[PDB]
Amino acid sequence: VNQNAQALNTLVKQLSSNFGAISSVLNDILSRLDPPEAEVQIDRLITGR
Amino acid sequence: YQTSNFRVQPTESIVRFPNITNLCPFGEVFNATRFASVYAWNRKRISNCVADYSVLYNSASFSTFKCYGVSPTKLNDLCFTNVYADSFVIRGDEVRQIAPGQTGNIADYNYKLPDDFTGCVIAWNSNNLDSKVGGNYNYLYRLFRKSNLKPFERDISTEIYQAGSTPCNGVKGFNCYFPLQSYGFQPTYGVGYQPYRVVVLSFELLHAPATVCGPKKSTNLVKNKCVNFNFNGLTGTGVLTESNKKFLPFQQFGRDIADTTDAVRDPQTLEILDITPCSFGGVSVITPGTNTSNQ
Amino acid sequence: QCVNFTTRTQLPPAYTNSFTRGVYYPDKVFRSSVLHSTQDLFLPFFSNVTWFHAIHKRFANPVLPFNDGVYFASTEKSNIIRGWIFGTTLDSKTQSLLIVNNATNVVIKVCEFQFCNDPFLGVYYHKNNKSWMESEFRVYSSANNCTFEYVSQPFLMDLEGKQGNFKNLREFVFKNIDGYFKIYSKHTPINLVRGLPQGFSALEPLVDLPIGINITRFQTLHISSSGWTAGAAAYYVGYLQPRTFLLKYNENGTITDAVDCALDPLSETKCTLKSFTVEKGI
Repeated sequence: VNQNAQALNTLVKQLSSNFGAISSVLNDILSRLDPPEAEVQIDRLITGR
Repeated sequence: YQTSNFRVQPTESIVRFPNITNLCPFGEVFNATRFASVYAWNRKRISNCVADYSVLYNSASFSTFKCYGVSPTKLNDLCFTNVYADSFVIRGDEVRQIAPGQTGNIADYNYKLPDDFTGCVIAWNSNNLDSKVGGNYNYLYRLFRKSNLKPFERDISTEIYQAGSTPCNGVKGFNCYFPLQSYGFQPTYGVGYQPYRVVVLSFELLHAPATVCGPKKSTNLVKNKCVNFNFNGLTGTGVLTESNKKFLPFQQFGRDIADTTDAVRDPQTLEILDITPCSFGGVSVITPGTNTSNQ
Repeated sequence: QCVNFTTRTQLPPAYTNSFTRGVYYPDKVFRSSVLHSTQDLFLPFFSNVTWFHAIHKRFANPVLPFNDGVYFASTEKSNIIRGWIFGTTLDSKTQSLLIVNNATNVVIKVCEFQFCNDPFLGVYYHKNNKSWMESEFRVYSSANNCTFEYVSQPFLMDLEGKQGNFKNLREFVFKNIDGYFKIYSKHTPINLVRGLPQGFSALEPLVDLPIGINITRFQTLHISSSGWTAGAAAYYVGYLQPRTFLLKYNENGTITDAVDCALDPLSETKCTLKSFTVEKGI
């Protein structure tokens, strides 16, 4: 049970990691940068997750 | 077999921001009785304030306004580090001389806009106030100068301009004229010579945080339903329900063991709601073989 | 005014010990019955901080850097200290900051200040209707080019004479993060003869100030030349460091325990296992 707990917990904690982007939350990214400049950081985040 | 996944879509969006109350008197230069000279223009320092541009623009209570680089309806969700207000009185024919990258009588020698200027220009008809019987000589303007002023430069100094080379000292000689002249304001003249109050809004953007921004609109609160919620700090989707949790006075939102936000406090009023994401799951199909039946 | 005090002697920075001091709420997030570990500018446990006091021929006001962050601890009955002097050049050349309590509320001003050689405060002509209100401000003569102003929440102060043990503890943490000046405050009653009491307490945020000016040094206001003596007061000055604490949240959100990770070899295991109880093993 603890290894499963650590695995589910790890899978949830990876959403909080920044993964090289400006922020881990996608709504501030879509609300600030233009779509062509924005697509490079969102692809870096999807590929990281 | 699992053929798909289902999710409940949100009915609407809810956006609530904290109160804008205890506003600063940003309209002091707008409602001011008398300004200074075009070369004497005063700059209002606005810091740690919130300015409402809706009653300044959408109400259409003024004569005219003109924007540069940004729409007047986009100023609510956008803002920069600092905001200034330059109050001065000019004539009707000099209204067109106020613009970035443009040259003119008062543009080069009095007040000049930078090429990157993102702000706006606001004007209204002052003829019912600034005009009086016999003329108002209180306001002055610099007609002649030997050089051009830098953008956003204020020089109130007085002198005697010399067109040619003459030893003019304290007198008016040949090729020696007074650089400062008085307006000819009279109520009987047409709209071209009527005095207009032009207050230009100067925006400044630096590495410092932005302490001055536009108004913040809020919406109604709905409970026990799946909605898209944004309260001032974050975006998220879930079902809002009042709970028994207790927050400390400085705590805006809170998170669970997964570092996901399970609760948020209203930035406007005082209420504590748990955040439960909307229900979803997989679609399971119970069917016999194709050769048995279609149920 | 120009000449200094005859009894002025700069003391060396002697050290004393602190136990649980430096624990504070890193953010406004509310978590309950969990152990969270964060990395920010912190005050290490069991460290050495300066031990300073001033009486009616011992006078100490050294100059210390505010660079890595500075902790303030003041144990006083009547809350004598109104505020501190903050700034880079500490004069009108650059912007300086002053947090001053006027006994009504907390006053914050950022301006260009002309520095006087001998600042001080006091009350004059109290014979009729005393009230112990501030009369004249002699600390700074002039102020100009003010880029910022703020007034904080109302607080309560009673300067009436009291008897017995020290009734108050003021624990302050001042810091600069990306221009935000974060003011942390905690106030609790204690029974203390001398030194520091045994106990654990968390420091609560007051205000987050978005000024964004650089401050390389700080000073303490002188509040009470041979016949003018200082009052009885004591203060402590710590230094924040990028440490890591393991915070223990109770059911109400208050921190009941803290473990400094790199302090002790057992505590690196406490932060590794993410628990306040270490099980037997390697």
